[PDB]
Amino acid sequence: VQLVESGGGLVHPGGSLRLSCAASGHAVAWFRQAPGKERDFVASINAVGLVRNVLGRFSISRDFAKNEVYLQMNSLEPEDTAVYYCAARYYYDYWGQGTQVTVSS
Amino acid sequence: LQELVICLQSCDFALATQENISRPTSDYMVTLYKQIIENFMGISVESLLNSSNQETGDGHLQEENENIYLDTLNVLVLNKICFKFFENIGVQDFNMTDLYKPEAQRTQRLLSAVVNYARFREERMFDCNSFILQMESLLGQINKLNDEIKQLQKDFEVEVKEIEIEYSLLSGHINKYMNEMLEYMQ
Amino acid sequence: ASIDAFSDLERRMDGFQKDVAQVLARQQNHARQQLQQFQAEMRQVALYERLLQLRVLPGASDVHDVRFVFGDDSRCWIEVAMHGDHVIGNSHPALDPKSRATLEHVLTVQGDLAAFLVVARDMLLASL
Amino acid sequence: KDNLLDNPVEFLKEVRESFDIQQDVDAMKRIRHDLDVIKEESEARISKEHSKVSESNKKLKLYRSLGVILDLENDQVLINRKNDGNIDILPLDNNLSDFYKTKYIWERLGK
Amino acid sequence: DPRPLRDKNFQSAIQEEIYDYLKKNKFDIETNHPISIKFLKQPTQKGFIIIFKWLYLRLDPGYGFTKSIENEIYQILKNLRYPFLESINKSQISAVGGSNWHKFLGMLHWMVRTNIKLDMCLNKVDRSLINQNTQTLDEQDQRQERYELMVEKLLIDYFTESYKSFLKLEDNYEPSMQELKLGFEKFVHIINTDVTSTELKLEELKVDLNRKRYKLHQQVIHVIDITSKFKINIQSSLENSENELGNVIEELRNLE
Ligand SMILES: [Hg+2]
Ligand SMILES: [Hg+2]
Ligand SMILES: [Hg+2]
Ligand SMILES: [Hg+2]
Ligand SMILES: [Hg+2]
Ligand SMILES: [Hg+2]
Repeated sequence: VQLVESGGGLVHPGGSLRLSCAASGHAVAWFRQAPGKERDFVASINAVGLVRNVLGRFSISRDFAKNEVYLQMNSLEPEDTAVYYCAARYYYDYWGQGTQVTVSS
Repeated sequence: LQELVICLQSCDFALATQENISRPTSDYMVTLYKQIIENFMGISVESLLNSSNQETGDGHLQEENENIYLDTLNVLVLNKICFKFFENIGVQDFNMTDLYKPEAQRTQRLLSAVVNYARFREERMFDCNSFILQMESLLGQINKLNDEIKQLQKDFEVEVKEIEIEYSLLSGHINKYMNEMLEYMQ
Repeated sequence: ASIDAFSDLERRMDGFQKDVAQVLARQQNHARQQLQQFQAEMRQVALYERLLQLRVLPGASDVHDVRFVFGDDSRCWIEVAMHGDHVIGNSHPALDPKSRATLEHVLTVQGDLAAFLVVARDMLLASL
Repeated sequence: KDNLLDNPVEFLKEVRESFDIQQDVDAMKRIRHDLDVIKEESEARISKEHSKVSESNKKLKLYRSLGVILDLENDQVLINRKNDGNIDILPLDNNLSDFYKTKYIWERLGK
Repeated sequence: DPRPLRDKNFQSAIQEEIYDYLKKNKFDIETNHPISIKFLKQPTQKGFIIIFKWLYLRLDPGYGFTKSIENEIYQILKNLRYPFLESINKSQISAVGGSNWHKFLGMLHWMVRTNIKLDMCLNKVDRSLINQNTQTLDEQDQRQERYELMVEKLLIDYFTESYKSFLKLEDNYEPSMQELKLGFEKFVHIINTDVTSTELKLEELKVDLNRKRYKLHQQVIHVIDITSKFKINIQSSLENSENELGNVIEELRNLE
């Protein structure tokens, strides 16, 4: 399986951002790693929409017909800067290469 | 006479005896012939006689009231089998003496020729035993193949049924969901 | 109970999906309506009092039930009735009968309230 | 082999099990009780808004009937004392003080 | 005996069938006694004997006839199990060209018709055998039984022919061994045709169940998708509804 991440980059604070991850080739989810910190579980959505999370500024969704998961961030903060990794499991078996997210103060 | 009876008995014809194949050669010869052909020709005489008497039996019945020809025709068929059968081994006259008023020295030599054949052929069979495997392999191949198809489609419907089952549940679930929500709206 | 009929469901869902929406949206709009009403009035109930330094309070009297308060404290106030021949209540600064009669005539005869509040304000401030 | 569901029955079972009814229902009981709260807040405060729309429409039909009209679109107040076609326009700018504003207004109302 | 033998119409028809069979099978050419023979309605004893001898030799070739056949006719019929035998008197057999030929004439016809049916009864069997020697999966059952019957009768044919050689004089040298190999190739060949035919049926069925299967898993995928979007949409709407009132209240409770 291939996990294709998109939607990152440099963004202003208080703005909004949406990360996409498309699977090609059950649950799909997001982790993140802040600079100099350990990887942290952001949240996951099962193929059905079980959501397990992080506060209301982050919202995960999925389009199953597109095999795509989405992480929406609102009112971006400087603590959000990190490398956001897509992950997928058969229930971790698959990982994305990571997508930089840089919130400029 | 004696050697002939010994051979025929060694062929698993128990009805062959010096007594009955001598001048006491009588109606039993029919039976004996039937046993020989059926054993060497690997066919049932009763079956061929059954397929002999039926043209079309569903709509029209003319066949119960003509006894005139039935028994006669069965008799003559069972004979004819013997006729060609003895043509192959060097006797072109069956004459219907060898069945109905048979004699000792007549039928015996011919049936002996037959036996010597069956033994020779029996030795030539082992030569063909790859065939027995091949035939089997061949007769096996089809079977294996014929099994495979069945398997597939049997599981096919299964996959459908299963899916359908779950789908129905989901459907019901959603309906239930909506139904309950209907209360608080309106 | 067959997947082939799922078309039908997509409809009822879609209907319910947005039926929900507006019984939500409806409520949402209603909520938005309520908030505004208060805010405006608040500013009103406040802003006017700031510009005129005039507060309208329930009167201590059953008969004269409208208390007009002038200034930053309770220093000046006058109570008037809502309807009748006797419209002038008891002001704390204690205006004399002549003045009270003048005011009474501004309210009852002239029927001009702005004038009444002008004269009353002048008198009460002058009586401090 | 792919472009196909590895186990679709498990997928649909899954799809049924994470469809959470009681959660959404509880959210709707929630919304009803929200509405009821408001309705009582609106309401006991619609006697407080019948007393602020009577306090305000008594001092607003009254203040307005004094000729003082809030124009907050333009950040100003209008004084119509004579209703003859002439009005006084007082900007709400922080510049002018409160004492001078008040004195001026009451001067205009006394004309 | 239970037949309208004396009826002139019956006699005519039966005479016609007799003549038709004997003429069709080249009776007169094979035996010149009745050269170009046409409807004996007044037969001759000699000729009668000729006809009987021919017909019976067709039923039972090889039968030795004595120098006087009139002596053997009754016994021949008794062996054949002639059903009307009781209506015939041994005495009347010596000279039948007299009064009672009406009976014996009938007999002749019975033979012909009998012959008609015999050559049928046997031929249909012959034909039938030919059919068994070359003899959707669910619909056609028992086929394996037909191939095992085949090989039973193919091994039979093989045995009988190979033996015809084995006892034969002139031919047995070159034509024997080659003959075997040739008969052997047909077998593996034709059933190989079967094997491959059923491999193709198998795979094209795979495209049947696979086209249907793919389509199905596709519509399943559809239900899953739009179901998920549906739940999600609802939940967003709910969440928003819950928040908005909260804020509305948040700003309105200052009574200062
Ligand atoms: Hg025989
Ligand atoms: Hg034998
Ligand atoms: Hg062979
Ligand atoms: Hg005053
Ligand atoms: Hg009043
Ligand atoms: Hg037959």
